[PDB]
Amino acid sequence: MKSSIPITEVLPRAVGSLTFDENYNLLDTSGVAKVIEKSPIAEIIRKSNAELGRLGYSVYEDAQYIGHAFKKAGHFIVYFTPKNKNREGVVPPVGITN
Repeated sequence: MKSSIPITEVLPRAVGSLTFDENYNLLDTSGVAKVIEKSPIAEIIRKSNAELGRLGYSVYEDAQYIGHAFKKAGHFIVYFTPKNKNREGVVPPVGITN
């Protein structure tokens, strides 16, 4: 029901974005991600690193916003969406894992 949603959708739908390093160190904080806490996100980023590839796995679900981790160019970025539940007529493929 959550689904790992592609960045092409999550990027524009996001209202906050956290740029982390591969050492799980916070580099940049933008958008609502500034008022959102970073406490448990690093641990979920690594977990999601194994889980996802180019899709956004929800790492931080709050009553206000929901953050999704993405594998970026040599870095990890978490895009926070305002519980975006509108216009979900797009399905993300489970992956070509064969």
